[PDB]
Amino acid sequence: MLYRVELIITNKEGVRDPEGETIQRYVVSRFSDKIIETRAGKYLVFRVNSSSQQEATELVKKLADEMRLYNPIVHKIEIRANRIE
Amino acid sequence: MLYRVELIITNKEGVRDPEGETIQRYVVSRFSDKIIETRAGKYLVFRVNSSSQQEATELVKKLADEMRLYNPIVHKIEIRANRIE
Repeated sequence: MLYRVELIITNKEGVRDPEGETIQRYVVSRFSDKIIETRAGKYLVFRVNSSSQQEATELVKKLADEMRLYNPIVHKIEIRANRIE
Repeated sequence: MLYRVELIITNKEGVRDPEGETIQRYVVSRFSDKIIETRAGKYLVFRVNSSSQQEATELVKKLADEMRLYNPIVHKIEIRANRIE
């Protein structure tokens, strides 16, 4: 089975996000006062050979942990997956 | 009426993605041969006041275009929205 696994890495709610803060202040706020907040993060999407959706998702979380794609104390992650082909 | 609008910006399929290429080569490939590809992008999430889901998403689309959050000739964008509160 081939899975498309998405990994979204963002800052925890209580940790300052300089990119989102800056974009909101100098770009978004000027464009529209209907957009009240901007949070920024990293998006990584993987193609994964696996035996199940669980195996694919857990594999990516392990990657994120072991290979330090994020810092558990300041960042939070979200993993979404879907079978493809 | 509040909407959570996600904006994912990635490179078009035919345009080199240096981050994805590099992560795959030096980090992912080393971690697991079951992860065959990595594509990288930016993730931005906005909280938007709007009268409809359409108004909220088109507004973020306009933001992305007018304020140059991406280059349409080399980047692709995906917008997802969900009502909150």
